Amino acid sequence: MATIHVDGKEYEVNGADNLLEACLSLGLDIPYFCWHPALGSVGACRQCAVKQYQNAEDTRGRLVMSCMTPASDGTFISIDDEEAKQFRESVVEWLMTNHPHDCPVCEEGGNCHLQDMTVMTGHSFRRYRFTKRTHRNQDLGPFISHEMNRCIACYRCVRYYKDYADGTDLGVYGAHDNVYFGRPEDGTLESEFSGNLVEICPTGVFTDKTHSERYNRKWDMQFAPSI
Amino acid sequence: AFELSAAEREAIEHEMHHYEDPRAASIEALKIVQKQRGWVPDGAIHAIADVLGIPASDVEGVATFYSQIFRQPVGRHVIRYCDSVVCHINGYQGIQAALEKKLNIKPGQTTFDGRFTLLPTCCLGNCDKGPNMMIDEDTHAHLTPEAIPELLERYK
Amino acid sequence: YLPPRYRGRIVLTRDPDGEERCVACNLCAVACPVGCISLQKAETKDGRWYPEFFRINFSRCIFCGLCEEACPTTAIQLTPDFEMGEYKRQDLVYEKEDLLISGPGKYPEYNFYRMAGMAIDGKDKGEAENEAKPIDVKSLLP
Amino acid sequence: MKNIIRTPETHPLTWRLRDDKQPVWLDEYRSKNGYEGARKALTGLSPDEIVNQVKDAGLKGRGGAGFSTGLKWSLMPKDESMNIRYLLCNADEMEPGTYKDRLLMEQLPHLLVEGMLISAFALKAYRGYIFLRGEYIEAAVNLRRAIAEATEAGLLGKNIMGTGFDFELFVHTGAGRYICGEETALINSLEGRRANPRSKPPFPATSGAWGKPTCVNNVETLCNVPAILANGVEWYQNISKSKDAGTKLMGFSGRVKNPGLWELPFGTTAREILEDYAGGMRDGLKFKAWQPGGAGTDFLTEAHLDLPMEFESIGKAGSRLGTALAMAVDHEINMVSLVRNLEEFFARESCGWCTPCRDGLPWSVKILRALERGEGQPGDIETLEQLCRFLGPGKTFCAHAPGAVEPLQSAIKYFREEFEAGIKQPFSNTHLINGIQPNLL
Ligand SMILES: Cc1cc2nc3c(=O)[nH]c(=O)nc-3n(C[C@H](O)[C@H](O)[C@H](O)COP(=O)(O)O)c2cc1C
Ligand code: SF4
Ligand code: SF4
Ligand code: SF4
Ligand code: SF4
Ligand code: SF4
Ligand code: FES
Ligand code: FES
Repeated sequence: MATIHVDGKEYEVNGADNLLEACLSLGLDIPYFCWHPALGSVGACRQCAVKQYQNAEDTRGRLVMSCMTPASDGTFISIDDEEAKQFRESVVEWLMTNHPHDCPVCEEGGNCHLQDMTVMTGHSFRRYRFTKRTHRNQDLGPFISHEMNRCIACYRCVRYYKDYADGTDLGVYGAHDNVYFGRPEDGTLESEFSGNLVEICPTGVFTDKTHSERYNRKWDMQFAPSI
Repeated sequence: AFELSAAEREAIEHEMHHYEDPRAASIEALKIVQKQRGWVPDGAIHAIADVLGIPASDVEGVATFYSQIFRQPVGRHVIRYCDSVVCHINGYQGIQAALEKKLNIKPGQTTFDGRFTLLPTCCLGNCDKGPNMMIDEDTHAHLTPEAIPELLERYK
Repeated sequence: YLPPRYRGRIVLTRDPDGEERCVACNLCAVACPVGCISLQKAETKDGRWYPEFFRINFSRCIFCGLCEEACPTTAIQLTPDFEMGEYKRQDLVYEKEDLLISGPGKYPEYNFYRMAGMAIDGKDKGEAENEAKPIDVKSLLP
Repeated sequence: MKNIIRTPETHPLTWRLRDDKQPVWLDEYRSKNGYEGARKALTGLSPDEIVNQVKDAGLKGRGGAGFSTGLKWSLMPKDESMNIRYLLCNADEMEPGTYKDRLLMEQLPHLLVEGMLISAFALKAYRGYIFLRGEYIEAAVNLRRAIAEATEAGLLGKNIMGTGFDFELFVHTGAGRYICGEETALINSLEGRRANPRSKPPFPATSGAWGKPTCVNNVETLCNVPAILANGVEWYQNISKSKDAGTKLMGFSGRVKNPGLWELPFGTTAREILEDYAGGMRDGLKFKAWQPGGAGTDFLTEAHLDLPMEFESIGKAGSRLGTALAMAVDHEINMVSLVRNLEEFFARESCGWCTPCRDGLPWSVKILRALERGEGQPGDIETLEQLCRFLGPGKTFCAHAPGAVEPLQSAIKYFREEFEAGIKQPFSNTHLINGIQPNLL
């Protein structure tokens, strides 16, 4: 349908798709947080940044977001561009400024999308020396535990719960760097599809409470396909 | 034990006529309730939500987002002093220091009797006319630290 | 005479406040090449992760020290003591009561929970290192 | 200077202003050619002809970007099934150093009403909303009185002046966030939502308020529209012999002799505003730096005066013209403290949607607080440089963050010595652990 040029190579992709879902289908690793295949693209986390050129001869282009950019015919992009790589590392660095030192006692550990993207960008050295922001937690019922300190403000939880699942009791509160995702007050999440939040949230804010009674890491699990 | 009063309720439904959606009246509904009571209490979030026909998490999201809508109890008179860049050049820090001596509080805190609450605010749009502050709906310009006690006396 | 870095008997150490240092994160078990560590996480009413059981099969252990270097709490350490011997191989299987010693061992001062954001007794939110106080969304200050 | 011959020809915006600084009502407004613009539009001209006239005149937006008003008005659909259209008037004015719209709504309220009336007929919008800030108390009193004054003279409501046009105007006060002045975030605030901006494309001309065609215009942009139609497209073009047409509300604020606001044509140089209108600096103060158009603009020096106040002339000098309301910085303001105040405002006014604004800007604030106190470390200034590069246009979701770093990058470029004075402590972000030898760089 459409042909795009990525990092010198040439590929055939669907024109209706955006550049993140085109390139992930070809096996090109682009980091991302706020995009979901079911939920669509909003452009919040700015992690999916690639350098886009106007044509084959344009040497200096601009950084766009691949989840928000259509894969039109004639597209010239570079994932491995140095300025794109530095910016993608910086987005992880900005998310790491307020993240708690919680991975040994986090139930998302070993199954954490934030852990995977941090390694994938190659950010391993801390420069930030100032204080971290903290949040108190809510009670969300017998199924889902709440730890707002681990939130990276990707907005996936509210987009799933209100837009997709049509739940009414989860929203975003506050402003600037004090944004809080949760309920207006403590209490059980009313939706019959609340438990998909543990897979939808890329961090360990929403985790399975029934699994945290008898916790084990993902590598120690024995799995089978079942119904 | 919050109940929407019969005049607050009529004021909210008056402004639902001026929009396609009743969701658009949510900001004014919060200001209507706050004008009568000083601040928006916790039971007013569900009260406004059921009148407008939108969920309470949407109402609470709006109220926490907007700075002037208050979700904590304030004093009888709110003092809002400008701390932006043009007021910084004209000497707001001397006004802030004079406000912290007459009231013996810090910004974000109310007075012990509850007469005044002290809050910083953005640029009031009166930049050419000096350091600026607001007490309720009244704007005072050309502020000096000596003028601070006499100005406060008017608001009892 | 043994040097300080000698790789003999494996112990689990304690905090300077006196609690066990292991948070049952299972990194030592997975990093072991021989697969000689089994453990299960338990959690107190305070909310502190701790191991329900800790089991090392010393018949299989090669004393490589990969478990010690994997540990993000300094709980598991290798001590200068080679004095081991048994009549039964079943007695080479050590439980947590055979491994947990009374003090902090090689690293006298490190406490992991002081770093961690997670809230336990004695450390509410904002009482950790480089952590500010929690600000509510309902706060009057913008 | 204090005597200015305000004429209908050279001061269309401000010549009706009274000397006692009191507002002008519909009886007084109509004696000095008031609503005559909207008579020539509604009774004699088509909606398309008015849009081309505003395009031919060369009217640019006064909100701080300077896009063409007639081109933006031509982005609307030509479909006849899209019957519900809205006109929104941006009366937010939350940028520091911006006090221009306060003059126009408090003392000349019918000027905005007439300007919105003509613009609504051209854009075919049945409803108009004035998005006023809630701090402007006397603006809301005078606007709501002037609307009800015009509703009984038949200039608003249904069958305005005998034509088929029916337009209903509203004033709704804001709840106090600076990002509500962003035009897509104004639409979300009007809808009763958290004021996040929207991604463009699509544009609000096709999909705006409640998924309807919408046009958002600044107060001062709308006030130019009655002058154009009443006098003619040729008068407006020949006011100044410059690439920017019409008159602008230009001013100087700060520690100057006569802070204020004067209507001036484009191409007036900044030194003329500072030394003839504003009376220069106060006695015992030297001139250090100036921001041309509010808080979001890059700083400029004394060498950058004698340079005209146009969009591309300030653009080639490394800055943006913005609101055209300039702020003077004298020799007694420490530049690091001035920037720290600026970034504190910008950080706390972030809507929180996108990562490099929500998390990048608080890091800049904390570094500047360290620099101001003297606790800055040697890697701090190179971090501020990196933040400015990565918060530029297209990297964040809206233009808030690019406007935030524009004072920061100019102040490092022109005043690096005061930023370098903050660096008095070495680099250490880690504490020693007994029994563990560190990795020594
Ligand atoms: C952060 C931000 C704040 C803004 N604030 C205002 C404002 O207060 N008033 C205004 O007229 N435009 C403001 N704008 C510009 C608007 O987004 C928009 O460009 C303008 O209202 C267009 O109208 P105009 O063509 O008449 O200039 C702001 C833009 C940004 C990015
Ligand atoms: S959410 Fe991921 S990165 Fe954060 S503490 Fe848990 S495992 Fe670590
Ligand atoms: S709670 Fe989880 S899903 Fe929701 S914004 Fe935070 S990190 Fe994203
Ligand atoms: S000994 Fe260390 S690595 Fe092993 S489970 Fe305990 S804390 Fe984790
Ligand atoms: S020393 Fe090596 S073999 Fe022994 S328990 Fe530790 S990792 Fe396993
Ligand atoms: S830059 Fe991003 S976070 Fe800042 S105001 Fe714009 S959308 Fe919100
Ligand atoms: S994944 Fe594309 S901007 Fe978030
Ligand atoms: S900066 Fe103080 S009112 Fe504008």
